[PDB]
Amino acid sequence: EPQYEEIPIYL
Amino acid sequence: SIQAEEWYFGKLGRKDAERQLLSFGNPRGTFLIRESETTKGAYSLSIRDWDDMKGDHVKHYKIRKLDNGGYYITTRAQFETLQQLVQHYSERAAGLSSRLVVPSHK
Repeated sequence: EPQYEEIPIYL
Repeated sequence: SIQAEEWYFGKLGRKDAERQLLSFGNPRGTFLIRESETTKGAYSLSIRDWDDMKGDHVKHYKIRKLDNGGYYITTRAQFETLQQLVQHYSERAAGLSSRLVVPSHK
């Protein structure tokens, strides 16, 4: 994913 | 002076965070912190994750503080301050790539 990584990502 | 310089350096960016991390002599698990230069001035949690099959590296967890609550690298876990969250992240990954700067790096 772009930008800083994020724990959440699914819908 | 939240902690001292284990998981937080001060007002650093991602260029140095990856540098000092791979240029300080600390082993992986070094979740450094620093002010994000992306916004007016948020925070951040860089992390050293070298490996025995690619070389050293450094990821980062943009830290943001909600005025409605406190701090949070991910909206799934916020806290009241950087020392309080480095406290929870120390005994737990908090949900990110893992905990924060290792306490017994030695």
